[PDB]
Amino acid sequence: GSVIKKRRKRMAKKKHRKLLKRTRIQRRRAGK
Amino acid sequence: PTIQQLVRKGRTDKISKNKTPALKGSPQRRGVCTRVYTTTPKKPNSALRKVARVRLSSGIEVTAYIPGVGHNLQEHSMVLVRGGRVKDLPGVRYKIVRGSLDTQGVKGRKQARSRYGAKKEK
Amino acid sequence: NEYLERVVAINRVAKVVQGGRRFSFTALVVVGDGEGSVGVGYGKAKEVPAAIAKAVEEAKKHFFKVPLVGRTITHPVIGEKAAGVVMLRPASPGTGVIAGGSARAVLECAGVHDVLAKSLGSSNAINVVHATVDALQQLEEPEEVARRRGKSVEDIAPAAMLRARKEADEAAAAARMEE
Amino acid sequence: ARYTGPLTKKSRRLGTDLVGNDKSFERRPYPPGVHGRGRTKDSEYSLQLREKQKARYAYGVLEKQFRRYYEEADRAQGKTGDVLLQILESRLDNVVYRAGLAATRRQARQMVSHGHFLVNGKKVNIPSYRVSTHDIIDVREKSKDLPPIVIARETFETRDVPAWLEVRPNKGRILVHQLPTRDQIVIDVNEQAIVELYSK
Amino acid sequence: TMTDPIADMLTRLRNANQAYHDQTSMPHSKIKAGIAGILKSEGYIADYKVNEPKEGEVGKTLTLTLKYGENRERSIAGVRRISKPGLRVYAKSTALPKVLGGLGIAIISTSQGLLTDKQAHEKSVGGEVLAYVW
RNA sequence: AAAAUGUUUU
RNA sequence: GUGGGACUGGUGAUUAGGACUAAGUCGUAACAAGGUAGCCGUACCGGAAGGUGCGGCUGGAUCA
RNA sequence: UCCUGACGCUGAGGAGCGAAAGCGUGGGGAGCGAACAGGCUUAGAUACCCUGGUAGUCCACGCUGUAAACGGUGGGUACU
RNA sequence: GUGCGGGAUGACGGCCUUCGGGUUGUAAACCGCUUUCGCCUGUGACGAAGCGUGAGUGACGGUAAUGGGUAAAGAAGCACCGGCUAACUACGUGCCAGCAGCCGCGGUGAUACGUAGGGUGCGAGCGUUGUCCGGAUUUAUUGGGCGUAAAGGGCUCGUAGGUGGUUGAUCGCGUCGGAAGUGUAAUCUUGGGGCUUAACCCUGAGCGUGCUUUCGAUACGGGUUGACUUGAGGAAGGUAGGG
RNA sequence: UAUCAGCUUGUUGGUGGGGUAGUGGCUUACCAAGGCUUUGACGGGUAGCCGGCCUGAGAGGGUGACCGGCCACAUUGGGAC
Ligand SMILES: [Mg+2]
Ligand SMILES: [Mg+2]
Ligand SMILES: [Mg+2]
Ligand SMILES: [Mg+2]
Ligand SMILES: [Mg+2]
Ligand SMILES: [Mg+2]
Ligand SMILES: [Mg+2]
Ligand SMILES: [Mg+2]
Ligand SMILES: [Mg+2]
Ligand SMILES: [Mg+2]
Ligand SMILES: [Mg+2]
Ligand SMILES: [Mg+2]
Ligand SMILES: [Mg+2]
Ligand SMILES: [Mg+2]
Ligand SMILES: [Mg+2]
Ligand SMILES: [Mg+2]
Ligand SMILES: [Mg+2]
Ligand SMILES: [Mg+2]
Ligand SMILES: [Mg+2]
Ligand SMILES: [Mg+2]
Ligand SMILES: [Mg+2]
Ligand SMILES: [Mg+2]
Ligand SMILES: [Mg+2]
Ligand SMILES: [Mg+2]
Ligand SMILES: [Mg+2]
Ligand SMILES: [Mg+2]
Ligand SMILES: [Mg+2]
Ligand SMILES: [Mg+2]
Ligand SMILES: [Mg+2]
Ligand SMILES: [Mg+2]
Ligand SMILES: [Mg+2]
Ligand SMILES: [Mg+2]
Ligand SMILES: [Mg+2]
Ligand SMILES: [Mg+2]
Ligand SMILES: [Mg+2]
Ligand SMILES: [Mg+2]
Repeated sequence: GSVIKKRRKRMAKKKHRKLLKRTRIQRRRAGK
Repeated sequence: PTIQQLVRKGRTDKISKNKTPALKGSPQRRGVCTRVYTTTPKKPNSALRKVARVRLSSGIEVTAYIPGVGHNLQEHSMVLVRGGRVKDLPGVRYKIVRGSLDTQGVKGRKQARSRYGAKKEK
Repeated sequence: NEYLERVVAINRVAKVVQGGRRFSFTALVVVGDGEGSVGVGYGKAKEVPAAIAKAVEEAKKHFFKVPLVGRTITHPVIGEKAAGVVMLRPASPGTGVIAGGSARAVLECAGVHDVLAKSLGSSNAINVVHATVDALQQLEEPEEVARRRGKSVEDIAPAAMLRARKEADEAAAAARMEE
Repeated sequence: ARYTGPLTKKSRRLGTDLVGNDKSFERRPYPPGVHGRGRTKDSEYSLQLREKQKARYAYGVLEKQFRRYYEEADRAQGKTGDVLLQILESRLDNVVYRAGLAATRRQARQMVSHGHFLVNGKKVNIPSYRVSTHDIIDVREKSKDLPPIVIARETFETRDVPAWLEVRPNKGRILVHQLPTRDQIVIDVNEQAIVELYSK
Repeated sequence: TMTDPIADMLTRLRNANQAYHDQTSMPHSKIKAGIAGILKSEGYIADYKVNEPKEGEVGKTLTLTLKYGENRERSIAGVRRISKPGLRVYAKSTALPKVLGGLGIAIISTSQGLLTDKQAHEKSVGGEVLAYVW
């Protein structure tokens, strides 16, 4: 493994988790 | 996989991506030129590639390249659109058939005339 | 001339140095007699002719006999060196060498005139050549099969194959005398 | 549907004498055109294609019909190249040429298509008529005195008739003893190369 | 656990032949003894013998002694199992397999006992294609 | 002991 | 005809991230011990890369 | 030595177990220590380093069910 | 089918050039021939062993076929020429105009753009587009893999399922071998025959990869049934450990 | 196609009657509580099926024009004569 693959997946996951943290309230008001 | 695994769940092929959905199973489709303009190609190339947003008769609107040195078609010009990709142009998957409907053959062609709709000259 | 050869592939390899890159040329040659002895040579040089000559002279000392049952392979084989798998099957006379470029060159130098060869696995010319080579080396001539099994050719091997071998030997006689 | 252009150009390109001798083929070692004297690479396709084109322009057969001949030979039992050459030789114009009633295969095609010949009693004007064994080709009685016919009657003694034909020159009658074998067709192409070509 | 004792016999023979062992041994079964017998009759092994148990005192032991020619040359070019327990292979009298272009022998269990392809074809009888020893 | 960066030629 | 559901297409102010393009701005997080070894799960924090805690990994190493 | 006499193997779905962090109720809280506050360094330092320091780390009962949960190598068997 | 043979003086003209020439090119000119198709004109069917009491009766149809006449004439285009891929140069253009299926080409010496000469592949076609299969073993039954390339479930228990050590007997479901029936014709493979050849057409056979019925075989798989202990589990004794 | 897991109440079976060329929940009355389904019922999507056709070394993959066989339909829905 070149660790680059893990870094790419790491950034994608971290960005999605940040999106979930910033949109936590709206999802529980109407949605998942 | 084991033979029992293949029996329980067999092989499945790939999806076989389609390339020209707007044609909808037709070799070429008629359309109207909703916009005629020029686009800068992607790098490493550089030019002013002539393209047109066309409303094809399938109801789909796509960008079509206009091949050959010379161009007459303009707004609301009826064209025939065939398949064909322009590699250094993202989002262009169709070309305009020269010499058919409103678009006309390239003026000074003497070689590969049929591909540009140029009638033979005496 | 005396020994028939094909240049399978040439490649421009380079070595990076402080000043820049030191390019070099590699040559695959297949040299055979056309009657059963064949070999392959790899050549390194700064120039194409030098690499080719080095490969040819290196191949001369790697000639191995191939058993031909009358201008065709004795029996089907599957060879593989590294990742280059090559399948060979005998074919009826007049079929020709239905083979890919490198394997076809190897077979044509070996003298096989009716063969069906397929290239499975990697398509690298060197590895495909080695796979064709050991596929041919896996060939097992009917007399030595009989010696292996402690029996006779008439007891082990197909009558059609033996017969075709006799008629091939007879055309051989023909050519010889005619000369 | 027939090559009418120069044949020496094709012979020079293919590197071999397609027909005749003692001619403009003194410029043989190089193909026609401005770029003729340059050194050539000659791939395997190049080689194969050259053999196929040599056969085609020798026998005056275009690509579709030559391909049809190829599948017929491939289906037939025996050596595919042998059967293909046998078919091409069994063509009627080639039969007239080999019997020697024509100076060249083009002249044979001319007379055959013009109908100066009878096949075992029936008039045939098809150059591709495949002559069968024990057949009797006859010159049309009206056209027994053609100028090309009398030239052939003057010259046939020098010409060599293959073993599978018997010719009554002055009578204009070509008896087909048997359908020819590879040893009887003159070796001037690589039918094996053609067979390999039609497999890629 | 053991699933295909015939495949175990074949792999024991292959491994011993590859390692140049003179003899190989295994628990005995009737079909194993038959295959060993036809291997000997076809000349792929020097001999075979069924031994009454005297070490484990439990069951018969089938022992194959192999043959290597001049300059230590393998008499077996390979052996392969065809009719696997997971997927069984049956061949008709017309569709009998050919091994190594006919040089090798397919071992076929027919209704008339174990018979090499050549034999079966002569008797026009098919069966279960056990092995492809060549 | 901390001590950043290096557009678009043809 | 009346009524209440099921499924589904288009569209939607506004909003979210993705891809590509200036040869834009802001830092330098990773690749060498990348200058605080990196990464995995999780947690919180921060313009942004990221920072830190807890446990784990070597796809790190020092010194043997 | 004894007993049973193929009772074996694997196992979709399913079920259980499953580091640490996290969550709920209650307890506990020395040390450590996200967050946080301050001091330094710096062009800036929402960091490294320093002084403090809350959850947590601990206990009871649940929940969560994820890890580079790695030998990055599924289980069983025979042979070399 | 658009011609065939001969024809060097290797003519002019294009194009290229090292200004020597080379090339188009036996190509042309020129000479001698032939008349398929087309055009003109004559003869002129089979299909009807039909039908009709007879007389009479062919839509196709003056059709096919065929005699005569004309003139070498009325009859060649399309794509491509950087590599894969058969076939190269000059001029124009100057990351512009444009090309491209991929690699890529064009920034002043472009065999890749445009034109021209030359060439190559095909030819009454030649290209482009669309779609399918192939190449692709790139879903691998034939015929692939999972330490690091994409791929071992976090681990175990266990249900259905898949799978089964040695051996006696028996059944004959799988399996194997005959027989009968069926698998229309056409297609397809192949042997003969007819259209001037071919395509096409007729005819004999094969194929129709199965199924049903029936008669056999019992090596293997399985069912039924009985043994054996070596796999597996248990008893008794011994025993290690941050389970 | 499981990002459709439950479906069915003349439904499953029984007895008597009716009906029909004819067997039959085809229909009817009464009795019983069945029937189908993770080996995928029910639902969604698409589609006339085949002899064949194309491709392929084969195994397969794609397809269902002409021709030939079966089915379905004839402005849409229903109905009988
Ligand atoms: Mg491999
Ligand atoms: Mg909107
Ligand atoms: Mg950094
Ligand atoms: Mg760092
Ligand atoms: Mg912080
Ligand atoms: Mg007992
Ligand atoms: Mg679970
Ligand atoms: Mg915890
Ligand atoms: Mg707590
Ligand atoms: Mg608390
Ligand atoms: Mg601190
Ligand atoms: Mg662990
Ligand atoms: Mg994993
Ligand atoms: Mg497991
Ligand atoms: Mg294992
Ligand atoms: Mg070339
Ligand atoms: Mg230029
Ligand atoms: Mg495939
Ligand atoms: Mg494809
Ligand atoms: Mg693979
Ligand atoms: Mg594995
Ligand atoms: Mg991986
Ligand atoms: Mg694991
Ligand atoms: Mg899980
Ligand atoms: Mg079980
Ligand atoms: Mg068993
Ligand atoms: Mg028994
Ligand atoms: Mg027929
Ligand atoms: Mg005939
Ligand atoms: Mg039939
Ligand atoms: Mg049993
Ligand atoms: Mg105990
Ligand atoms: Mg009733
Ligand atoms: Mg429909
Ligand atoms: Mg279908
Ligand atoms: Mg029909």
